[PDB]
Amino acid sequence: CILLVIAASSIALAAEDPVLTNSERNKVLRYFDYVFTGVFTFEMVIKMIDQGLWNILDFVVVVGALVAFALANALGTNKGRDIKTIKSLRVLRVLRPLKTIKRLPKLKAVFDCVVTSLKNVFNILIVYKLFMFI
Amino acid sequence: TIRILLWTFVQSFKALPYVCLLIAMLFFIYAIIGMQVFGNIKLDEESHINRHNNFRSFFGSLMLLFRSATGE
Amino acid sequence: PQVLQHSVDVTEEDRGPSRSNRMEMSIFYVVYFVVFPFFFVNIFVALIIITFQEQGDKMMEECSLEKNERAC
Amino acid sequence: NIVRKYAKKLIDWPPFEYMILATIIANCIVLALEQHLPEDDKTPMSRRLEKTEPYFIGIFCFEAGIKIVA
Amino acid sequence: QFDNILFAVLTVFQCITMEGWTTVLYNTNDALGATWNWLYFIPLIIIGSFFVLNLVLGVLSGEFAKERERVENRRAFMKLRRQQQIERELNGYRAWIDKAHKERLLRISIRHMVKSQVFYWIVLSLVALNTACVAIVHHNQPQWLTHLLYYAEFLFLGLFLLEMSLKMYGMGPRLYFHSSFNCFDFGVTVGSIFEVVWAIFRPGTSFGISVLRALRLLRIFKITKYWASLRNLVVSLMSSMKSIISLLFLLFLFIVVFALLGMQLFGGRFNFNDGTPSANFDTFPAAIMTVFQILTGEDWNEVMYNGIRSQGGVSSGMWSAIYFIVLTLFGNYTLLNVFLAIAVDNLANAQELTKDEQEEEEAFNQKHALRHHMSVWEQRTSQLRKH
Amino acid sequence: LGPHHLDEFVRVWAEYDRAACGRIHYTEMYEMLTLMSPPLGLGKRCPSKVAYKRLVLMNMPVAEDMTVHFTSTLMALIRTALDIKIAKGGADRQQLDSELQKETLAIWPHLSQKMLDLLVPMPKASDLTVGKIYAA
Amino acid sequence: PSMRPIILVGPSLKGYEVTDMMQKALFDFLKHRFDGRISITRVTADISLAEVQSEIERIFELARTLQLVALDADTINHPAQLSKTSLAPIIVYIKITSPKVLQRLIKSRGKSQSKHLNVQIAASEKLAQCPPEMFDIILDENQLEDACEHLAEYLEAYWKAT
Ligand SMILES: CC(C)CCC[C@@H](C)[C@H]1CC[C@H]2[C@@H]3CC=C4C[C@@H](OC(=O)CCC(=O)O)CC[C@]4(C)[C@H]3CC[C@]12C
Ligand SMILES: CC(C)CCC[C@@H](C)[C@H]1CC[C@H]2[C@@H]3CC=C4C[C@@H](OC(=O)CCC(=O)O)CC[C@]4(C)[C@H]3CC[C@]12C
Ligand SMILES: CC(C)CCC[C@@H](C)[C@H]1CC[C@H]2[C@@H]3CC=C4C[C@@H](OC(=O)CCC(=O)O)CC[C@]4(C)[C@H]3CC[C@]12C
Ligand SMILES: CC(C)CCC[C@@H](C)[C@H]1CC[C@H]2[C@@H]3CC=C4C[C@@H](OC(=O)CCC(=O)O)CC[C@]4(C)[C@H]3CC[C@]12C
Ligand SMILES: CCCCCCCCCCCCCCCC
Ligand SMILES: CCCCCCCCCCCCCCCC
Ligand SMILES: [Ca+2]
Repeated sequence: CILLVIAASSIALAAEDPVLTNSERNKVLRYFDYVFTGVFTFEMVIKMIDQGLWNILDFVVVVGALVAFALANALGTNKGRDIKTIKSLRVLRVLRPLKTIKRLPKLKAVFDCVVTSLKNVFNILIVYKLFMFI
Repeated sequence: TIRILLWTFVQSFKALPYVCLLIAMLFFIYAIIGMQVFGNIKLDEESHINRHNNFRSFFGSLMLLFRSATGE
Repeated sequence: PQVLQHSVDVTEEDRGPSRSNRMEMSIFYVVYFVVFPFFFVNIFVALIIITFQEQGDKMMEECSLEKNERAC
Repeated sequence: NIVRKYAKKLIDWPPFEYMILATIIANCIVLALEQHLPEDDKTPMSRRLEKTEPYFIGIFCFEAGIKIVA
Repeated sequence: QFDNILFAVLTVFQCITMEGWTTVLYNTNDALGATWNWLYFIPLIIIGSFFVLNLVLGVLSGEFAKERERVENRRAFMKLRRQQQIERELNGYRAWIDKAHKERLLRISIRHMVKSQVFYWIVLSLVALNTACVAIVHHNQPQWLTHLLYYAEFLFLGLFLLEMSLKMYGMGPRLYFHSSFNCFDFGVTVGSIFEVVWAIFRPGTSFGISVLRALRLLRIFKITKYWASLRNLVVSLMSSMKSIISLLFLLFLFIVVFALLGMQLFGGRFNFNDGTPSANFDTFPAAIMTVFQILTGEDWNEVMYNGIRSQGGVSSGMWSAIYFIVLTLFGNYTLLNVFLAIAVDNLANAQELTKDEQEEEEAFNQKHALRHHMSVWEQRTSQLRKH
Repeated sequence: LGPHHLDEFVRVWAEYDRAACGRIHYTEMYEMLTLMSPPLGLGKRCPSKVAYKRLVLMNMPVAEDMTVHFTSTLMALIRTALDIKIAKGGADRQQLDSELQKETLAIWPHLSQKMLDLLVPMPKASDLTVGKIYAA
Repeated sequence: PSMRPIILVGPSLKGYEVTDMMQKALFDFLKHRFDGRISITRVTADISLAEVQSEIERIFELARTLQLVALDADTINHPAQLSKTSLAPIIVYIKITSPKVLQRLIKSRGKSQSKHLNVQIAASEKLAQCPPEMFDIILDENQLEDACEHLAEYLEAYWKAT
C-alpha cells in the first residue's frame, strides 16, 4: 500500500507545470502533496516508534515537505526572498522515486551491484582524477 | 548467425528487467529536477534551450536528457 | 574541435586570437586523447568486465559439479 | 627467364634494406611538407619537392627490378 | 534528406554515429509534425548505436578471452609471472643485506635517514604542497601570489635537488637508477630546471613540468592493500610496451596515409567564399588533425558537408562521402578494438598476477611454514584454459 | 561442446526421422555420428577403434527392438564429450551414475524417476549395449 | 657435547660478500635478539682437519657452559665436508631456491664479485644437490622476519629441551 503511494506521488511530480506556477493543474497537485506527505509521515512515525532511533532519505523528504508546507502556509512573507525557499525545498520531493529502491528487494540488489561496481573502479578513478589534474 | 546474436542478446535483456529500471529512474529523477529548476527559462532560438530543446515538460525534458546522454 | 580551434588560434595573455597561430598546441590535444578517452576510459570498461560477479550464485557450491557449460 | 646465378639474391643484405627504409621515411617527409593550393597554384617549396619524384621512383623501381630478378 | 535510397542510408548512418541526429529529428518535426517522429529516431539511436555497442563490446570481450588462453599467449604470460616471482623473492634476499672518516661516517647515517619512514612522509607532505602551489595560478591572480609562487619553484626546485643529492651522494650514483619512480624523480628534477632556464630566455608559454612531480602521490597507495592490484598493472603495461608502441605506430601510419589521401582529394578545395574552415585538408598538420576529428568521430558530419560541396555539391560531387564514411567507421571500431585489447590483456594479467601473490604468499608458504568469489571473466577463462 | 554443438543432434535427427521414426533404428547411430563433426558426432574421417570405443565407453542400452531413445541418446553424447562423471569401466561407472541422478534433482526436481532413468539409463550389463554391439 | 654448536652454510662459498653478509646478518639477529645467552666465536682453523685442534676444546669450553655458541667458520661449505668430525653441530641451511635470483644477487653486489659469479654458481649447485636431511634446518624464506622467527623458534625448542 505504501509502494503505490510512492509510485503515485512520483507521477504527481511529472505532471506539475514548471512555468504556470498557479495553473489549475498545480492547484490540484498541491492538494495531493499534503495527501502524499501525510502518508509518509504516518509511515515514518509508526516505523520510528516500532524500530527505535536509506531511512535518513525518508526522514529528509518528510521533514522537507513539512517545513515547506509550514513556512509557506504560516506566513509565506515578511522574510527576505523566501519564495525561492519553498521552490528549493520542494526539489526534495524528487527523492520520492528514490524511496522505491529499498522497497523492492530486487531493485535494491541492482543498486548494490552498481555501488559494488563503483568500488572496483575507485583506485583507478583516483589515478584518473590525478592524471586529469596534471 | 545474425539471429542468434540478436536472440542471445535480447534474451539477456529479459533476464535483467531491473537493470533497465535504475537507468529509467535516473532519467526520471533528472527530468523532474530539470523541470522545477530549469523549467521557466525563456526560450531563445539563439541559445540551446529552444522550442525544440527545453525543460518545460516531462517529455520535453526527457528528450533533452536523451539528446544530452547521446553526447549532442 | 571548438576548443582545439581556440587553443590553436592563440596569441598572448590579454590579446585576441590570430588564426592558425600556435599550431603546436594541438599536441596537447592528441596526447590528451591517447590517454584519457582512449586508454583510461577503456580501463573502466575493462575493470567492470573483468571483475563482474554473477548476480546470485549460492546453490550448493553453485551447482557443485554442473556449471556454466555443464549445467546449460 | 628462370636463369640461375642471379647475383641479386645476394644483394638483399642488411646494409641494403636499411637504405630502402631510409628512402621511404625520406619519402614520407616530402609528402608531409607539400602544401596544397587551390587552383593550379603551387608554393615555391612544393615546386622544389616535385624535383625529387624521379629519384624516389628511381630507387623504388630499382627494388622491383632487383626483386623480380632475385 | 532521405530523397533517394543512397541519401537515406547516409542520413541514417549519420544518426547511428550519433552526429547531428537531432537536426535530422528537428527538421522532420517542423516539416511533418512532432507527434510521431520520435518513434523513428529514438528506436534508431537505441538499436543502431547503443545496442551495437553492447554487441561490439560483447563480441570483442569474448574474443579477447579466447585469445588470452592460446598456447602462444599463456607461454608468454607464464614467462612474465616467473620474473615476478624472481623479483619478489629477490627483494627479501636483498633485505637480508643489512650491513651494520667521512667516506663511512656521513654516507652511513645519511642513507639511514634518507630511507627512513619519517623521510617519505616529509617529501610526500612536501610534494603535496608543490602540487598545491601550482594549482592556484589563475588569471589576474593577486600581485603577492605572483611573487610568492615565483620563489615557490626555487624553494622546491632547490629542496628537491637537495634530496636528489642524498639519493646520489649518500646511496650511490650507479646505485641510483634501480627503482622506477626513483628514475622518475630524476626525470622531472632536470625537467624542472629546464623550465626555469627556458623561461628566462623566453618568458611566456610556461607549460611547467613540475606538476609531473604529483605522480609521486601515487606512492600513498603503498600503505593500502591496493598496491598489488595497481603495481601489477604497471608491471604488465611495461612488459607489453614494445607491442603497445608498435601498435600506436600502426594507428599512426593509417592516420598519415589517410591524411595524405585526404589532401589529394580536398587539398586546396576548401577555399569557400565564406572562408576556409579550420578543419582543412590543405597542410599536413591540418590534415592530420581533421582525420583525428573523423576517427574520434565527433563532427565528422560537418567535415563531410565541406568535403561534399568541395567537390561539387549535392551533385556530381557527393561521391566523396565514402572517405568520411570508411574513415569514421574504421576508426570508431578500430580504436575501440585496439585500445580495449590493450586495456583487457594488460588488465586480466594484473588480475592473475595479483592473485598468484595471495595464493602463494598467503596460502602456499603460510601452510608450509607450519572459485571462492571468482568473477564471470575469471571462471570462464579457467574453463577455457582447461579446454 | 556446448548448446551450439548440440542442436545438430536435433537437426540431424530430422533428415532421418521424417516426423515418423522417433524410435529410430540403431543402424544410424553409426551413420549419424559419421555425418556430424566433432565435438558431437564421431566424424567420417577417422573412425579408428580407439576413437570409436568412446561409443563403447558410451554404453547406450538397447531395447527388444534394437532401438534407442532420443533423450537417452542425446545425454550419452553429452556425457562422454564433456567427460561428465565418465569412468573407465565396471560398476564404478554406475557408482557415479547414482550421483548423476542425484545431482539432477537438486538442480531440476521437476523430472520424474523414469525421465531421470531416461537421462541416466543405468543399463544392465547382460544386455548387449550399443558399444558392445559394435565391439563384438 | 653439552650444547650442540651452531654452524651456518648454504648460499655460496664463505668469504664471498653474498654468503658473508647473509651469515653476518643472521648472527646479528641472533645477538641482538638473544643478547646475553649466546657468545659468538670466529674460527680461522680448518675444523674438517681435526693449531687446528687448538681451538676445538676452546669451542667445547664455551659449549661446556650451558650456553649456545655460534660458529663463524670460514672453510666449511658443505654438509658432507663436515660429516667426519665429532662436533655434531646443528646445521641450519640458508637455502636459495633458484639459480636466477642467485646470479642477479651476486651481479648486483658490485663488480669485484662479478668476476667470480661462475664459481659461486657452481658451488651453490653442488650444495643444492646435497640431500635435504643433511641439514638440521631449512631456511629458504625470503623475508628476514620469517627466517629469523624460524631459526629462533627452533633454537627455543632446543633450549627448552635442554
Ligand atoms: C497514468 C496513471 C495510471 C499513473 C499513476 C498515477 C495516477 C493514478 C494519478 C495519481 C495523481 C494523478 C494526477 C492528480 C491530479 C491531476 C489534475 C487533473 O486536473 C487537471 O489538472 C485538469 C485541468 C484542465 O482540464 O485544464 C488532471 C489529471 C491529474 C494530473 C492526475 C493524473 C493521474 C495521476 C498522476
Ligand atoms: C535500456 C532502456 C530499456 C532503459 C530505459 C529507457 C531509457 C534509455 C530512456 C532514456 C531516453 C528515454 C526517451 C527520451 C525521450 C522520449 C521522447 C518522448 O516523446 C514524447 O512523449 C513526445 C515527443 C517529445 O519528446 O517531444 C517519449 C519517451 C522517450 C521515447 C523516452 C523513452 C525512455 C528512454 C529511451
Ligand atoms: C604521465 C602523464 C600524466 C603526463 C602528461 C603530460 C605529457 C604526456 C604531455 C601533456 C601535455 C604535453 C605538452 C603540451 C604542449 C607542449 C608545447 C609544445 O611547444 C609549445 O607550443 C611551447 C612554446 C609555445 O607555446 O610557443 C611542445 C610540446 C608540449 C611541451 C607537450 C609535450 C607533451 C606533454 C607534456
Ligand atoms: C590541494 C589541491 C589538490 C587543491 C587546491 C584547490 C584548487 C584546486 C582550487 C579550489 C578552489 C579554487 C579557487 C576558487 C575560486 C577562485 C576565484 C576565481 O578568481 C577570482 O576571484 C577572479 C579575480 C582574480 O583573482 O584574478 C578563480 C580562482 C580561484 C582563486 C580558485 C583557484 C583554485 C582553487 C584554490
Ligand atoms: C600550419 C602551419 C604550420 C604548423 C606546424 C605545426 C607543427 C606541429 C603539428 C602538431 C599537430 C600534428 C600532430 C601529429 C601527431 C598526431
Ligand atoms: C612500480 C610502479 C607503481 C605505480 C602504482 C600506480 C600506477 C597507477 C596506474 C598508472 C597508469 C599510467 C598510464 C599512463 C597512460 C598510458
Ligand atoms: Ca557527438
